[PDB]
Amino acid sequence: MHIEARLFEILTAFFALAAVVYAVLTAMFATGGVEWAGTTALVLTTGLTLITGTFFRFVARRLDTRPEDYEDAEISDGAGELGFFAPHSWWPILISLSFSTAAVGAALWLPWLIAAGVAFVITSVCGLVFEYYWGPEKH
Amino acid sequence: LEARRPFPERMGPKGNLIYKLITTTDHKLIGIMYCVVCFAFFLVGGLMALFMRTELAMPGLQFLSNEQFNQLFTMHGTVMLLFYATPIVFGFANLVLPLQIGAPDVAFPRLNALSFWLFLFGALIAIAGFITPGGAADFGWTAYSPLTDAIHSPGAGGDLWIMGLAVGGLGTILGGVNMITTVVCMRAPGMTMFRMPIFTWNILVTSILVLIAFPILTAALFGLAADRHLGAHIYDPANGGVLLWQHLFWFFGHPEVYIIALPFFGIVSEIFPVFSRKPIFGYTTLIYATLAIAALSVAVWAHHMYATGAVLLPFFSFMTFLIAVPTGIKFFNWIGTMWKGQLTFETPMLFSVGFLITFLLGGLSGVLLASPPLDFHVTDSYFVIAHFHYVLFGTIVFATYAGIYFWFPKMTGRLLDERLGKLHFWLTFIGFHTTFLVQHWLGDEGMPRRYADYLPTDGFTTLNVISTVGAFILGVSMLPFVWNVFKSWRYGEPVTVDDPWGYGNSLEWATSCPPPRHNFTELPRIRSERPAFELHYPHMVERMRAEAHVG
Amino acid sequence: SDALALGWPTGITPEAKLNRELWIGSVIASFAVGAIVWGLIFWTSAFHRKKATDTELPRQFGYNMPLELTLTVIPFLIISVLFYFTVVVQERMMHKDPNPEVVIDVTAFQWNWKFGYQKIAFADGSFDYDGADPERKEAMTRTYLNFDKIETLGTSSEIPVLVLPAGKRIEFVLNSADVIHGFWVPEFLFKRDVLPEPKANNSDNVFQVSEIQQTGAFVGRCTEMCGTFHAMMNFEVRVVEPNDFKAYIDQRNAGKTNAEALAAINQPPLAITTEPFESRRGELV
Amino acid sequence: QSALLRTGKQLFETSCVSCHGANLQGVPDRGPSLIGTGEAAVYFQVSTGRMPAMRGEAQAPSKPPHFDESQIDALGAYVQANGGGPTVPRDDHGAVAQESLIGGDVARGGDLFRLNCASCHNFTGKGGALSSGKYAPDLGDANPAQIYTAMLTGPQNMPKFSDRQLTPDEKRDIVAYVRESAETPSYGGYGLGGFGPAPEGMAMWIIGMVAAIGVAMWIGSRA
Amino acid sequence: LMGGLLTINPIWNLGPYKPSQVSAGSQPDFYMMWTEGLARLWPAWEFYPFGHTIP
Amino acid sequence: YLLLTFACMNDIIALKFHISLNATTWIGRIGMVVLPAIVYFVAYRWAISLQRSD
Amino acid sequence: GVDVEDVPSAEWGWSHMPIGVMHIGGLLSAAFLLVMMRGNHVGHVEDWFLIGFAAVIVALVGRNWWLRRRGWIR
Ligand code: HEA
Ligand code: HEA
Ligand SMILES: CCCCCCCCCCCCCCCC(=O)O[C@H](COC(=O)CCCCCCC[C@@H](C)CCCCCCCCC)COP(=O)(O)O[C@H]1[C@H](O)[C@H](O)[C@@H](O)[C@@H](O)[C@@H]1O
Ligand SMILES: CC(C)=CCC/C(C)=C/CC/C(C)=C/CC/C(C)=C/CC/C(C)=C/CC/C(C)=C/CC/C(C)=C/CC1=C(C)C(=O)c2ccccc2C1=O
Ligand code: HEC
Ligand code: HEC
Ligand SMILES: [Ca+2]
Ligand SMILES: [Cu+2]
Ligand SMILES: [Cu+2]
Ligand SMILES: [Cu+2]
Ligand SMILES: [Cu+2]
Repeated sequence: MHIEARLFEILTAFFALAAVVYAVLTAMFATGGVEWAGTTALVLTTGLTLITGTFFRFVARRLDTRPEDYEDAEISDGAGELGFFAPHSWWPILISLSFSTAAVGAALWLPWLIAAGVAFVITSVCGLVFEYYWGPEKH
Repeated sequence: LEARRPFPERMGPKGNLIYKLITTTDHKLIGIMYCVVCFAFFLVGGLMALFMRTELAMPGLQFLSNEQFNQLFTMHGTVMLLFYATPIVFGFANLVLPLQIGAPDVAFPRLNALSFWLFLFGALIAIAGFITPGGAADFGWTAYSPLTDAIHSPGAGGDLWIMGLAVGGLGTILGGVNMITTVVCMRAPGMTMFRMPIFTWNILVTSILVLIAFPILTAALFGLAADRHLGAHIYDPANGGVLLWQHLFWFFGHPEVYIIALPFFGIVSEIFPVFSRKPIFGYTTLIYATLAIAALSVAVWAHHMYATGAVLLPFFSFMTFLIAVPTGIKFFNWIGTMWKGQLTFETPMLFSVGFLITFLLGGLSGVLLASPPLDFHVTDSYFVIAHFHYVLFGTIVFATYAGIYFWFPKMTGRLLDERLGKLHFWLTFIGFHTTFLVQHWLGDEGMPRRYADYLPTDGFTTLNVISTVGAFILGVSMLPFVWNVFKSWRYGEPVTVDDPWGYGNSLEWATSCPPPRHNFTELPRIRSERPAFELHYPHMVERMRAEAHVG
Repeated sequence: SDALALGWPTGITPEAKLNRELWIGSVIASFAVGAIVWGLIFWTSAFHRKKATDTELPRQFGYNMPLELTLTVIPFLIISVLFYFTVVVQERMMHKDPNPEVVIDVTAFQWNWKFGYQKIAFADGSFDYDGADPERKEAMTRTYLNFDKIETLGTSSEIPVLVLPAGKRIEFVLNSADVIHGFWVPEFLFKRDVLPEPKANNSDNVFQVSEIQQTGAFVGRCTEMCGTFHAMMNFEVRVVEPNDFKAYIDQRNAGKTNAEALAAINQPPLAITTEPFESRRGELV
Repeated sequence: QSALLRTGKQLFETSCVSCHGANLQGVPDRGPSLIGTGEAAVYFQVSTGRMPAMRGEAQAPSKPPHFDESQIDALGAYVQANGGGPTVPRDDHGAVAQESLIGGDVARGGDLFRLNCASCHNFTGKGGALSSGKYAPDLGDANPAQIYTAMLTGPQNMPKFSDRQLTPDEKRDIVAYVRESAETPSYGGYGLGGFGPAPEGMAMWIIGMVAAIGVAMWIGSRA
Repeated sequence: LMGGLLTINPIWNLGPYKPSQVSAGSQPDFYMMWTEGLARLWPAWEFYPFGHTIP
Repeated sequence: YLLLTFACMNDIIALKFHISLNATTWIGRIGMVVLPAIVYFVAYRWAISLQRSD
Repeated sequence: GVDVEDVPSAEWGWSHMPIGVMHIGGLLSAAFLLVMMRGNHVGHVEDWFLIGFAAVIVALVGRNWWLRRRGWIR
């Protein structure tokens, strides 16, 4: 994945230039000096793109070329088993409902409702993560 | 000879859909549900806008109070921007991105459904502020710092608004993660990154923009909730709290508008070649323009802040002009695409041209707004209202309708009616221009935005009447589209071929209408950006490789 | 000349004159660009359609590299011209010459205004008044708020009339009691945000007008959402000749209201460009 | 002190004139008249945070305060001079009485609270809903002075208990009862909000029966 | 565990029953609430046949 | 049953989840007719859909 | 009576409800909503809500009955 890491490297470079230029341009010429608000966001945007691109580059340096990344390749190159994809699940809607219960508790500041919503969130995330690993009931 | 049915099955039997709705992990069904729920929220927000315009028709306060009108513009802006536009972006992504790259599914199929349900329930939580006796939030969708305090606006509608926005933002971030991973590492064997369509590029970069923007909004909203429920002093004016909130919110908010702008650029870039019978002009140029727009969208926010007197004007002015340039590159590429084609103006093409005109005038108004001296006069007026309505309506309405008329045959197997499409388009176009072309003049004369009431000596009466007439024309224009969709889901003309538009591209026109589960019973050899076109017209391949370069 | 401004009122200050010139030029340029692009769109839509006599698909061209380079260069020079004019006008508009003739301490509190007349120092050595009132300021330790002797409070049943001289360099210092408000006088062709704590948030709460060419009545409105009565916060500026202004200030030095002194100086006592808003919530109340 | 009245007038003119008319004469369809309400009324309505209000709806809700102690006292003195009415009780040191308002009879305070106060709040001042969007708030966050000025100058849909209807000693006893109810622990375990059988049924259904059904599912088989 | 760690019916806070006084949160145990709920929602329909009342 | 049970508790619901008590009463009055029908429709369709899944 | 193409396990349990019962129940419920308009209340927003819900219920009942009349629902 050379092109993916290249995109994130380009974004990281531009964001680093933007952050440094903003810090220098507001350290002088701004009322309070360094704005301390846009500068932080731009620096950590550089951090975000840097993390993603650097990880992708570690992935791509030790990766042999995939069919997707190799022009003039055949469809038969991609034969075999792709990975695992969940056919169905009703756990996402319960996770969303639990998060909504917790959010309603925090909006109206009802601590009992926040606690119940977090308990429901933990239970539903347990259900989602455990869904395809529960073995047969042993009796 | 073969045996067929005199008419395909209109609807499934009892119990065909509800369990799928509850438990689906199919990106196609998730996209369908996104589109339906987003259009319903659009109807609600438009009803709010109709109430606003009806109040603003005459110089008195005929039926709304000040508080109700404030709640109306606040919740209407919120619903239109966050509960319709970004989710419809993800709905289009779910519909066609896995198809466009030759993939059977999204990367994390349960996370997709989680994102959809987080959307639905967060939107409902934020809207539920109307059920409260005090009413919903009434501090604008921007929610500036001291007015959103516990003292100013003490009701629970603001809190419900904040937390529903947080839940919807979590859903949006998860959707962006899913889309980027799917684009990165699930493409077809022939689909190199420089062979994916423009829509896939735009969705990828839009998801990156989501990942940058939405977490900052979540942090700011958590800070504001701590402020309101704990007396935190995070946004106290004695600190830099006012301008701190403005900085954080706009660092979110301008990336948000480009989040809701780029994918519809991609949609029209898909639609133009199909009805022009020629390739997309400047494919790599369009990719570079998208990348430049996304990069510049993160470091332009404080041009929404020229009036505070607390920001560096030259930096953001220059950055705003510089971000305006690549969008002009995009329009010239689209013109080149339409240039010297065989244009047949079927409904998606008609909405694409409506997009071109509308967003053109919106961009002109925007570069007018970029200049701080001019924004000094026109900020917080209806010139701003007309500007962003023109851009938001060119992008998220005209291009959304073009995408719906385009991919409805692919998602349903039935064709929407062309006569109803033309009627609805012309109604929408005339109504939009009628209701928004005079708010420029309104704002320039001195009518500020977010006013619930004016006076007959102000001079704001005739233009407000014209705008209310246009708003009711726009409300009326939704009847043909709803009727068309409702009738043509079941009794629409069947599609029994791939590519009901003939000259399609992007690999979703190389599979049935609708596509089967797992999206593909075969994949053609991908050698160019438009594999389906060279799959259906092989004799053109040589020509596409000989005539591609004008110079 | 009169229709290209798209509603822009003719300014009453030189800064507003220059801003209106820039706006009209910018509208000209934007309409030119829009004309070009709309012409391309309608040229491609009117002609270039499908016809009955074509059976071969068009030339499949998707790259015109020199045209792309040219059409990328041109917007950069256009925005460069706009940026140059923008910076020149903006520096012309935020100047703050250090010797204003009159200083007004604009205070915006929730749904009314307060004009103070902090300092008046005519250039010609013909009038001088130090309204700075530190006693009440320290008695109100909201220390960022500025108090003056000759105040002008607006009420829910009275629109404050800011009386200014004509041709004298005026200064406005903007402060807010609780929330953000908007100082807009549409005739000034300029507005600013009245922030609670301007110095803590690093804001320019002070802005200056070189002179006001016209003696007249001008409406002003709040242009930042501030709560329920955000549309109910109008004020008026009455620019009178300097002699009538000095007479008004003398009538204010003796204990008298704003309307009393305005009538004493042969002016209408109330606001004439804007009547007060009925405090009634509506019509079906 | 007259400077107290002057600073109170300045505070009122930049924070209360809108909705109240610069002379405590009510602004129509925006707010009531403030003549005769009293410094006790001003103290309650400002220290509780309710004033200034930001909009008109079914009820003015409690907020964080907008004025410090001395600013509240100056506003109260201004309204009292321009008005004429009840005043906040003060102790020997001349400050608003806080600990010298708590009585020694909590059974009398409890009976008085149940006859007069618990109708609209809970048995322990947990709050109760009213007709159309209005409600009786929680008494947990209220110092003795705030309770005193509440029951002495009826804020909003709260009946006014005059100094004859509830003599200051009975008011002290009611204040003592409210404070003890707010500060007392629960003996039987975590008090489920003190609202009675509704949270108890919720706890039964979500903690007791959920546990029972989970245990049955563990013990038993499926299908 | 519930009888230890959760308070149910703390009757010292409610006080003895006097017919002249009442609290805001007057509710029965959950299994009876529907009864009271059915009393809350039914819309005050009464009949007065021939000098009598059917409440 | 659940609607009647929560209608019994509409005062506490309106005090905590800020709603007009009259609004809660009218929601209950409309609901004790509308909600049973919606629930019947949804449950019938859901059961048939479970059969189709099997 | 019903077949197993619409309800797969129609042989295993009670799986058909006569259409007349649901039509009559919908009309009766709309009538009840209408009746609740006359009462001891002074507000009238609830009157609009009652009328709207009765209107949507009657519209659904009439649509279903009409479609079953023309054979669009068999
Ligand atoms: C997604 C972008 C988007 C869209 C599509 C719209 C849609 C419309 N908007 Fe809005 N608007 C904003 C973005 C958008 N708006 C934003 C960001 C704000 C700022 C909010 C704030 O200040 O905080 C705003 C606020 C705003 C203002 C500023 C008001 C003020 O400040 O005083 C105005 C002015 O007229 C307006 C009008 C309209 C009109 C007439 C439409 C029309 O295009 C809508 C047409 C659709 C309809 C009219 C629906 C028809 C209704 C029916 C058919 C009824 C049936 C419905 C049901 C049965 C449920 N809206
Ligand atoms: C779809 C979302 C969207 C998009 C794409 C844009 C695009 C642009 N916007 Fe804006 N904007 C909003 C959504 C959007 N905006 C919203 C929602 C608000 C109000 C928020 C609120 O307050 O609630 C807003 C308000 C807003 C402000 C804040 C000012 C104020 O609040 O008063 C500014 C300031 O610069 C601005 C300018 C621009 C510019 C220069 C572009 C450029 O990207 C446009 C570039 C396009 C063109 C210029 C036309 C095509 C170009 C050519 C044909 C080439 C030739 C052109 C030249 C040579 C110049 N708009
Ligand atoms: C099973 C776990 C329970 C613990 C068991 C262990 C118990 C052992 C000893 C008990 C210790 C508690 C001491 C007794 C003291 C005590 O009771 O602890 C309360 C503390 O606070 C709170 O309640 C917030 C607590 C947050 C966690 C609560 C957990 C709730 C669980 C049970 C949720 C179940 C419900 C499910 C919801 C369903 C979801 C939707 C389906 C009182 O706070 P207080 O400081 O007095 O202020 C009051 C103010 O409520 C008031 O607003 C005001 O301030 C004052 O008037 C006062 O009343
Ligand atoms: C009848 C009606 C209209 C109710 C509306 C109330 C309501 C849900 C307001 C929230 C706004 C809305 C409608 C949001 C809709 C969006 C969505 C999907 C939200 C999902 C999250 C939801 C529904 C949260 C509410 C859950 C709910 C209503 C629970 C019942 C509430 C009750 C009575 C709990 C009982 C209870 C009370 C009252 C305590 O005080 C207490 C104190 C200490 C410990 C425990 C408790 C306790 O259990
Ligand atoms: C418009 C939103 C107002 C603002 C600004 C101020 N007040 Fe007000 N007042 C207003 C309303 C709608 C009400 C009735 C609701 C209530 O909570 O009482 C009031 C009432 C008062 C009272 C109590 C009246 C009594 O009988 O004792 C007081 C003491 C009061 N208001 C004082 C007050 C002060 C000090 C303000 C500036 C901080 C202020 N009000 C502003 C409306 C509005
Ligand atoms: C009618 C119902 C009553 C009755 C009979 C009592 N209270 Fe009050 N109460 C009620 C309302 C509607 C309000 C809010 C007033 C407003 O918002 O302006 C209050 C307020 C209080 C407060 C202040 C709450 C706080 O500090 O946040 C207190 C302390 C208080 N009420 C106590 C109280 C006492 C002791 C009563 C018996 C004498 C009493 N209330 C009766 C509603 C009502
Ligand atoms: Ca009107
Ligand atoms: Cu911006
Ligand atoms: Cu602004
Ligand atoms: Cu204001
Ligand atoms: Cu304002």
